Amino acid sequence: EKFAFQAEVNRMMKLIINSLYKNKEIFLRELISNASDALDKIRLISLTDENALSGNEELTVKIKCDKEKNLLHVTDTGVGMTREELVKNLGTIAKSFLNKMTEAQEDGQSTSELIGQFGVGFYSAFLVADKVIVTSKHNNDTQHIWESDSNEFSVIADPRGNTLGRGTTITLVLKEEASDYLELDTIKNLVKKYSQFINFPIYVWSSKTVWDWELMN
Ligand SMILES: CN(C)c1ncnc2nc[nH]c12
Repeated sequence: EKFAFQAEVNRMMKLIINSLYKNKEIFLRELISNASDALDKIRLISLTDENALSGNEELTVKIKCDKEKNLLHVTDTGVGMTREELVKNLGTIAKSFLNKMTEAQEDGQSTSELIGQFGVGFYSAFLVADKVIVTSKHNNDTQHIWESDSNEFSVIADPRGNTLGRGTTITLVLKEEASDYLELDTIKNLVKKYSQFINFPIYVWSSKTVWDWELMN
């Protein structure tokens, strides 16, 4: 159940952290960017599979804050990940760079748009999270759970059964010095800055006292 990151992924994580060390808020931009790519992925698949959305009819990205439990949730109803995809897509490299990141970093150029361009921004979550939990269900597999603290990662079958229907949930156990992102006004502002150009609706579980979703894009 326990795996070690591929060495190249260990290096990529450090390069992404050092590049976005001064602008940690970018992690939420990438999580949104990733959630869109997953939704964009299942929508293309729906053009060829009439039952690709049977597990879940909505195509949304929903965000929840839990100040009491110190958690931040980013859920998308996209294509999702199988057990094998949780291990390979997150633990190794398998798409399409390291010299370019080093060259831009060594020659002192900016790389924020470079990480979001290749879609490796998932690891920027470790800028604000002590642990990253990924719950995902793919139409061709059962719902699994992926956990990591940047030192290793594990995958287990979700004992709660099929809860998501289809999609992924990125759960971040925010650090002690990242509780600023537990407040609502800061999250809603950050979400709106990065979710305008996403072709899918973005909801945030806010309060007013009753609670409900709030559209941001
Ligand atoms: C992390 N990664 C590459 C992902 N793969 C598939 N669906 C996702 N939804 C959010 N991130 C996702």
